[PDB]
Amino acid sequence: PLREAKDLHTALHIGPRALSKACNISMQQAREVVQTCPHCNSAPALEAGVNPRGLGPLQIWQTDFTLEPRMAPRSWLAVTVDTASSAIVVTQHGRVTSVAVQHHWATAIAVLGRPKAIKTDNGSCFTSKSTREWLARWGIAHTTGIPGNSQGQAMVERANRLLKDKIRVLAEGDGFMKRIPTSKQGELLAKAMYALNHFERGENTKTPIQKHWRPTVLTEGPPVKIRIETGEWEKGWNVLVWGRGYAAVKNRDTDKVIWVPSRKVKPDI
Amino acid sequence: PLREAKDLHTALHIGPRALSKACNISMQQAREVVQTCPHCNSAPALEAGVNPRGLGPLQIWQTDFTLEPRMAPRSWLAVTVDTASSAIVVTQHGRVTSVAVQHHWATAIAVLGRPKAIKTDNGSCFTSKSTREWLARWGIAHTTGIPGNSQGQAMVERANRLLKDKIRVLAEGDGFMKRIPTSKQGELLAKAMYALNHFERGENTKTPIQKHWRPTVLTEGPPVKIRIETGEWEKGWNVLVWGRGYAAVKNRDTDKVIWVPSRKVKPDI
Amino acid sequence: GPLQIWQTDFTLEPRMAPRSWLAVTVDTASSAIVVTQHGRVTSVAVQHHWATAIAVLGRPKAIKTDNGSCFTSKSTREWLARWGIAHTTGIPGNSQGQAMVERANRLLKDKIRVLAEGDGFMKRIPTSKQGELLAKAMYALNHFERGENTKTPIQKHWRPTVLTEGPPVKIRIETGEWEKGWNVLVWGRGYAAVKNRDTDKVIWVPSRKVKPDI
Amino acid sequence: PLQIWQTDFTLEPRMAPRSWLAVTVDTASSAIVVTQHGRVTSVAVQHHWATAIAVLGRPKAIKTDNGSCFTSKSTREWLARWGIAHTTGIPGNSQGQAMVERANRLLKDKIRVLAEGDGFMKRIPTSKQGELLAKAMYALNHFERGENTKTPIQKHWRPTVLTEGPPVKIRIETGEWEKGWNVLVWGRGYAAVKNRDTDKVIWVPSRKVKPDI
Amino acid sequence: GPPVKIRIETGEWEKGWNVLVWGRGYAAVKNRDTDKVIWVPSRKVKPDI
Amino acid sequence: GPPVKIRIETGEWEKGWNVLVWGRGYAAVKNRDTDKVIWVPSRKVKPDI
Amino acid sequence: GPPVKIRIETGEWEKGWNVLVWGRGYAAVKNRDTDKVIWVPSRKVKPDI
Amino acid sequence: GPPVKIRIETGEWEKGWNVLVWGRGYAAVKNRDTDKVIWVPSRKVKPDI
DNA sequence: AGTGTCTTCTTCTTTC
DNA sequence: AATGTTGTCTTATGCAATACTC
DNA sequence: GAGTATTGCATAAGACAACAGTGCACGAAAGAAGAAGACACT
DNA sequence: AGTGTCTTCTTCTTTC
DNA sequence: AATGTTGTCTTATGCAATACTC
DNA sequence: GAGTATTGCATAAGACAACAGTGCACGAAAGAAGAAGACACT
Ligand SMILES: [Zn+2]
Ligand SMILES: [Zn+2]
Repeated sequence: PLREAKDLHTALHIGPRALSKACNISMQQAREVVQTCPHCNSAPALEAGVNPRGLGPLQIWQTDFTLEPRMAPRSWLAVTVDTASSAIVVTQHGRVTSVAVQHHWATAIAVLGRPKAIKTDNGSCFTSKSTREWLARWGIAHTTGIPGNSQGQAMVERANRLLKDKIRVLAEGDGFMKRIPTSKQGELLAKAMYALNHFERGENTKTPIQKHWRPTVLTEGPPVKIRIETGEWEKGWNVLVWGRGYAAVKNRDTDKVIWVPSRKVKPDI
Repeated sequence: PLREAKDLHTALHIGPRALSKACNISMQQAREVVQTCPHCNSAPALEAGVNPRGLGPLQIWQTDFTLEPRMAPRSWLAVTVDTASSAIVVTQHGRVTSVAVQHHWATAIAVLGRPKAIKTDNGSCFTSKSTREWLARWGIAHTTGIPGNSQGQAMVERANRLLKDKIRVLAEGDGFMKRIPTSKQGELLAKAMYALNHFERGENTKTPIQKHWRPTVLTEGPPVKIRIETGEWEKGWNVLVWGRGYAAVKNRDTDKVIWVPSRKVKPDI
Repeated sequence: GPLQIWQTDFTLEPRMAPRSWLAVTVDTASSAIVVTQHGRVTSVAVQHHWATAIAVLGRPKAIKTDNGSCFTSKSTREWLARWGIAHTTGIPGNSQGQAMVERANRLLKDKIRVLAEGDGFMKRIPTSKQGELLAKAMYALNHFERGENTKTPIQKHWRPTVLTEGPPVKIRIETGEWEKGWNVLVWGRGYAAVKNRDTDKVIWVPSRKVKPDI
Repeated sequence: PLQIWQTDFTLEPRMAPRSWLAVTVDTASSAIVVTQHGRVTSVAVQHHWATAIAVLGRPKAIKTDNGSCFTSKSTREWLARWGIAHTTGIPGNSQGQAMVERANRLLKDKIRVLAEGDGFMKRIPTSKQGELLAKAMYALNHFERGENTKTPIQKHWRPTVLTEGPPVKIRIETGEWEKGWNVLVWGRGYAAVKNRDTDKVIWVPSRKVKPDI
Repeated sequence: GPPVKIRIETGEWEKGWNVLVWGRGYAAVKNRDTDKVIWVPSRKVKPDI
Repeated sequence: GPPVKIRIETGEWEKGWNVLVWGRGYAAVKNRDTDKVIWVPSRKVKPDI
Repeated sequence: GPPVKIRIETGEWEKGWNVLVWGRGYAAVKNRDTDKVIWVPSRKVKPDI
Repeated sequence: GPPVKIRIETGEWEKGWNVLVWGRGYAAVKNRDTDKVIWVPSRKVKPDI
């Protein structure tokens, strides 16, 4: 019966099927009666998101710093990535100060073209005064991420692991278990850069040295259904790119291209 | 073009697809040829180990200690389980010492009968000769787990979490979000005791107390094949208990009983 | 079932160390006993003993209430009403109260004095072996026979048995019809071993292809 | 491209102690790369060559000079390890090698002008030289030299923009494979394709479509 | 607005405050008393009750 | 903004609700006249009208 | 004995060990030339070469 | 244990190899006269008898 | 009465 | 003011290549 | 003479793991090692 | 005599 | 000597049972 | 009247965290606020 169950729960909170048992109560009634004690239940939460990217190259550069223990005299490595055609460039330094960053942003521009956004974290070196005037002199935009958050710069964070693994396996090739001699601490990063740039990565089709010079840009996409807040999938959108876990959909009549998770997309017809 | 590829990997350690595309060699040949540097040859096996357990209702016990901050100054809790029909017994002392677990087990025995074997941690209070002679005089076999692994006692390291959650709910379901007054814990622990094992826990269709008192044991089982380390599934075995994993297999030729993961089991015929 | 009526009692002899003024409770149907220490005769230190007894035995229905000391407070009355158990509150001694607990009290006194004498300490026992001594008496009196019967209280209250055959099962899958009913066995993944009720033959019917009859 | 790479050493005092500089230029869509090394050493030569390779590509038939620290058997072995044709041509030698000296004066005037622009008449401080040298790279390699309409980087890399995928073989409901279709966005399961001439769009299961020749 | 159980740096969930403005995978949360707006990734909030 | 269509005991299809804060497991009930703090499961509910 | 590599609590893979006898989830491990024969859980051994 | 055959660099099936307790993925095998133990991947080895 | 073991009183070790 | 990610391994499945067979 | 009949391939899913300025610290119970002082045989 | 900004120093704070 | 686990959630199907549709 | 849409419930079939004695500590670069010796006024 629908009696004594309320006080049984509010005194000895237990499972729904157990409460239904010994009281001949249906599963639905048990559920609706247990979903009243705010101390119990109310589990689900949390959502997700993606990092905006750039369709064309030279738009969304990212940069960061690291520390290599076996780089004895000056570890303090700096790395930059393109986030459109995945190419990387590294630089060596001995002390993290806001002259090293300015020096580092002088070989990257020489090697690649000229970017338009250098979004990074909010470390003390970047958010200085001498750096803002230097940046404004060239004329590049600048933005930062949420303080404390680490997943914003996911691309460079992931590339760091690959860089470290490659450098380690190359170091222990001729035999060097400790800090590399300073004489040979030179023409060793060049080999790593060459290997990581002018060759295929994983199982992809083209090197990110031609994927940068001659990229591919589409002009229209097949009809596609996209999930909305409600269960309904809206149609009338056009996809632009579709990777492992992201999509770059665009409206048919307003041109408001936005990036969404790759789960909320299905083909049409 | 193979001769070049022999030295290309030694020089660079690029990858099989890249080698195939840059030397016009088949993928099978490239994969075969790239095995010379263990640095690039991770070869992970990592083995697998799982599920030690007993069968008889009153033959294996486990016990351990926990610290509860919300609890009164006597903030040390001893908890024990019987890993045939899961039943929980808990007491509160407040000072981890040798004389603590010689009254703890004395209280525990008086509601469950005399067990036949105990396997616990290799800590301090379980190693004194004062406790060793007490165990010998009472007449119970004793053993210990490996020095350092916390997974050897999973059957209680999982139960204590549920106990803590239940006690926290019962505590802050009545306007007590802090140290409980010293005039309520004795009455509250009894209600926790009653609520833990007198009704179905989860989805199994049997109360733990009745499972302990009137268990079920069968003789002989259906045919079944087990994939022993010799690649393929042998014969001459019968399954006599099988739950959410941790299958147990009895010999069919002469005699033996073993515990194996539930992966090496197929219901023959 | 052997759960019809319980009895409670408050006992002197503070020869047993401080935390004296013991509290005892015995069932009539199966003759099982539980005793606990106390600090003083207080209403609040009654529910503690009652909850301990409930957690160790079960939920009673009728309890022979001792009359006079503290079992009249509104707090205790509402506490009892919360769980909904029937208290008697009759005339103690003659037919209620001290109607069955005499032998239990005598036996527990004999046991405690014998265990005390067996290990020394002629005088008041040191206040460090209280529970470890009480548990031995508990275990002896509730597991090692009371009189001259083969009806020890644990066995006569829980009725221990051993089972070999599981619940019945129906195989209404062939063309919408089932047999008289067979026996389920080990419920491994994918299938469900089933044995015949009479011919006793094992079949690995699919798990989707069996139902719980009646 | 990457045929007749030319590299050479030149002294310069208006700098760090650093009494030497190594320059390298390709004799096709001339691009300039210069290091900032000190005293002349074969190890430094190897370092310069490695940096040039990493920044441009893998060349062949490289000629620099004869004599000096270039006949080292260690350097010979290092070169042969990668495997590159080497030429012992005379440094300068007029002929079709003189663009090194042609660009040396351009680099010198550019660097002196840009140095004197921001003060420092006599000598630049030590912690001001990396970016100063880096800016010259960009200023010389991202703009027309003095008469062309195409930058050296353009003439070297042939930039372009694409909008269509490769030809892809399509299976139709006869067992055989149809010809003359292009792939598009590789969706989940489906492999949407477009016609070459009739401009259709159609989603097709992956197993019903294969790469073309 | 509807409050959350916003997570803290070490780890916990407490009835902190509610949310003022939303958008993509980031949100602005208020404070009950001191009233300081804080940006926070969406994967850290949790609805109440 | 757009209201919802929900069950409690018999049917309360009426307006006065929102989808401005939408979740997969809940919907953050909030009335345009008095607001709410309870939230509702999203599976058992549907769009209004 | 086949050379295997082990896993100490500071996430670092040590070499120079050989196995002596295995069981059903535990193994006996001995050092190369500094024998301190001990037991080890199964999920801490990686084959080498 | 029983004789086994493995694939050496000049691929063929040959004898003189005993397999101990096996292991998924990589295995170990011993000699008869030299008593020399090696690790070999799974698909490269086949039971002799 | 040197020492010599018994008594006692320190100073390290392991495991959680 | 401002959002995870890819290189390596693993296992699942349809079609040719030598019996096959009645 | 067509089923069939397995087996060796050529490939699609499908997880897995680490990347983040750097690592240690203390408290407590029981036991063991060793060493200094003290009363008896020497 | 009282002040009192200028300059220099002396702390404290915030991110990684 | 001496070996992971289980109460909570969601998402993935079938078929009886209404609701219809020319 | 047979082929069809909708539901609803009923499974069932996977995934999913958290448990371990207690938690912090330190270095470095850049900026910011406040305060003291000091030569105006005074
Ligand atoms: Zn509740
Ligand atoms: Zn390699």
